[PDB]
Amino acid sequence: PEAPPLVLPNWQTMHPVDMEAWEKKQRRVVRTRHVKAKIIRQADGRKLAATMALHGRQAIHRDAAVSSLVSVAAMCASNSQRALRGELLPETLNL
Amino acid sequence: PAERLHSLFARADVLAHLLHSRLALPLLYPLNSGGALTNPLNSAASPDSPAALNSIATSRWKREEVMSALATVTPLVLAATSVSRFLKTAHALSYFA
Amino acid sequence: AFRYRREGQFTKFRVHFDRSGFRPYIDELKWEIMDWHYKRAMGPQMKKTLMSYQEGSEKLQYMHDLIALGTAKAKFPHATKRFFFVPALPVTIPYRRSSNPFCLLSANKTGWLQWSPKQRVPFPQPLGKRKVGGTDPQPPVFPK
Amino acid sequence: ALSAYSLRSLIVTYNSRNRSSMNATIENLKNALRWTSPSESSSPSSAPSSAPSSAPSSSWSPFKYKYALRHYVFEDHRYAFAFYDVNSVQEVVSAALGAMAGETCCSCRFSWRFAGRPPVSLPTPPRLVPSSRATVLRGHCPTDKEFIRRALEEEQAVERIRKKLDKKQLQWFPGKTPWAP
Amino acid sequence: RNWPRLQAAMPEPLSELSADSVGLWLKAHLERVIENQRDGRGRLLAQKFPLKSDEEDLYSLADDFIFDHEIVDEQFCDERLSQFPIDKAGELFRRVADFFGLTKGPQPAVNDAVVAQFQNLVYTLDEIGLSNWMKMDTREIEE
RNA sequence: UUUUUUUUUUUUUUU
Repeated sequence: PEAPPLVLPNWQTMHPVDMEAWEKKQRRVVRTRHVKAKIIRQADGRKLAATMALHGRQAIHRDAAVSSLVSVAAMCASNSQRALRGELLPETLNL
Repeated sequence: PAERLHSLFARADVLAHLLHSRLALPLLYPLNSGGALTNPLNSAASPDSPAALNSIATSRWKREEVMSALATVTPLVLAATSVSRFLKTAHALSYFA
Repeated sequence: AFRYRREGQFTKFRVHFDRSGFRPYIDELKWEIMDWHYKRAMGPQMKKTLMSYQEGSEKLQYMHDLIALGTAKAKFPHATKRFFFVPALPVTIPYRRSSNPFCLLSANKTGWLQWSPKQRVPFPQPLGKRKVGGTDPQPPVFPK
Repeated sequence: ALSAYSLRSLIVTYNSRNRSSMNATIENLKNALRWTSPSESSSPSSAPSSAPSSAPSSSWSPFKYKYALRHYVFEDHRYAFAFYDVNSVQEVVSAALGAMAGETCCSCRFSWRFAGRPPVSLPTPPRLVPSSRATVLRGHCPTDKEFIRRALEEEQAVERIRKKLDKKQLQWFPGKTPWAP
Repeated sequence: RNWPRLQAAMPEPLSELSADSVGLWLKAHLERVIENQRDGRGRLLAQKFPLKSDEEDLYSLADDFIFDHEIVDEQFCDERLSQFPIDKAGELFRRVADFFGLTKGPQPAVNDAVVAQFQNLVYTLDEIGLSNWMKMDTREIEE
C-alpha cells in the first residue's frame, strides 16, 4: 500500500456555505494551502561502512592468521551496501 | 457486568437523550400570537356541541405542560455535567507532558 | 494568510468571459422585465370586463360546452353553482419544455395562467424614494 | 451488454446565485433521506467548489475626467456532491432534483461500469492424509472504503488528461496554421 | 481517606503504592498550578463565574489540569474556544476506557462494540447544543 | 542519498 490515510468528509462535519464569516470567528489562521514536507533518508550508516571497508584492504599483505582474514572476504562479498561505485572490489579480491 | 454494558450503557442512554422533539418545539406550542383570533371553527366550537372534536382549554391548563417541562429540564443538566465534563478530561490529558 | 477572504480573485481579473463558469444573466432578464408590464396594464382591465355583466355570465360558458364535447360533463341542477371564472392572462415568455418532473411550468398543457388579484410583497421593490417607471398615466403639472 | 451495466457514481453539482437559496437546498436534500426502504439511506459526501465572483468597471456622472468609479459586484456560489454504489436510481435521482428551490440549477454526471468475464475458478480444494511410511455510524456512507479508493483514482486520471488535451487545442483564430497558404 | 477506595478499579502498576506516596506528588503539583496562574487569560477569568459564597472549588474536572508547566500548547486553545473537534469523539473514548478496563481485571474481558455505539450518542447531543457547552463552562445552566 | 540529486521563487485549488 501507498495511501494509509483515507480522509472522507461527512454530513455532521461539513463546512458551512458562508465560509467568509468562518475565518472571522478564529483567533489565528488555521486552514492553509496543501503544504506537507516529506522525509528524506540519509546515509543510514552507509557513510561509516565505506570507511570500515578500507581497513580490511590494508590487513591482507601482513601475513596474519587465517581466522582474522575471513572477515575481509565477508566485507568484499557484500551485495547491498558497497555496490560498485569505485573500482576497488576486484583489486582487493585479487590481492 | 458483560451482558449489561455491550448494548445497555452506550445504546439505551441515546433513547433517554432523544428529546429534540419536545426541545426543538416552542415553549408555547398550543398557544401562539393568533391564539385569540378566529382560528376556532364557529360551527363546531361556539355552541359546545362536540366533546372530542375540539377543546378550548390551552389558556389555563398549564399544569400538564408545567410538569412535562419540569421533567425535561433535569436530564439536560445531567448530560452537560456527566458527558461534556467527561470529554473535557480526555482532551486536557491528551497534551500532558 | 486569508484564503477564504480572497476566494474568486483568480476568476475576476485573470480569466476570460468565454473560459469561465460564469453564465450570462441578460438573456433571462430580457423576457422577464417585458412580461411585468403586460400583466399590470391588462390585469385590472381583464377583471373589469369579466365583472361588467354579473348575471347571465354562465349562459355563454354552458352553450360553448355543447359544441366541443356535445354532452355537458359538468352539468348540474339549477340549485348548484356551475363554476367560478378566474381572470387569467396568456404566457409570453418562450420557456423551453424541459424534462424536469419537479418543474411548475414544464407540465403546462394550456396557454393561460392564473393572476393574483392582490399581492403584499411587490417584486420590484425600490431601494429608495424612486418610483417604478411607466406607472404614471396622467401627465404631471407644474405650479406655473 | 446493456443489462450488465450499473451506475458506479453520480456526481451532483449545484450553482446558486444567493446564500439563502443554497442553504434551502441542503435542508431539502437532507429531509428527503432517512425515508427509503433500506436500513441506511444513501448519504452523499460534500465538496465545496469555492465562490467565483465578477465585477466590471465603468467611468463615473457623464461629462467627467474619470475622477470616480462605480463597481457592480456579482458573486456566485457552487456546491458538489459525490455518490457511490447507487443501487436505487429512483430514490437518488428524484431526491436530488426535488431538493431544488428558486433559481438553483443542477448538473449531474453519470458513471456506468461494465463487468468482463466473471472470475469463476478455485473448485473444492483437494485433501489428503499422510502415508505413515454492523458498526454503522449515523451520518456516514454505508459503502466499503476499498470501493471508493478504486473509483476515486479513476476520476483524478480523466481530469488530468482532459486538461492536457484542451490546452493543446487552444489558439486564437481557430483553423489558422503556420505557412499553410 | 480516598486511596483505599480506589485500590480496586485501577491498573496493577498504579496500585502498589500507599496513600503517603500519592500525597508527596499531589502536594507539589498543586503549588505549581497556582504559581503559573499568576494567552492564558481567555480560559481563567472568562469561564469562571464568581459567586462570593463558594469557599472552595473542585480540581481536575473540566479546566483545572492545564497550565502545569510554564508554557502551554498553542493549538490546544483553538480546539476549545473556536471549535471543538466532534469527529474524534469515538477515538478519545476508546483511548480512555481501556485505562480502567485492561480486559484482565474486575471488568469483563470482552469490549469491542462499545466504541461503535458511543459515537451515536455524541452526534445526537450535537443537535441539542453539546458544542456550545464546550466553549462556555456548564455553570449558567445549573444556576 | 558513499550506485541519491546534479537544482532560484508568483497573484484559485489536495474539500
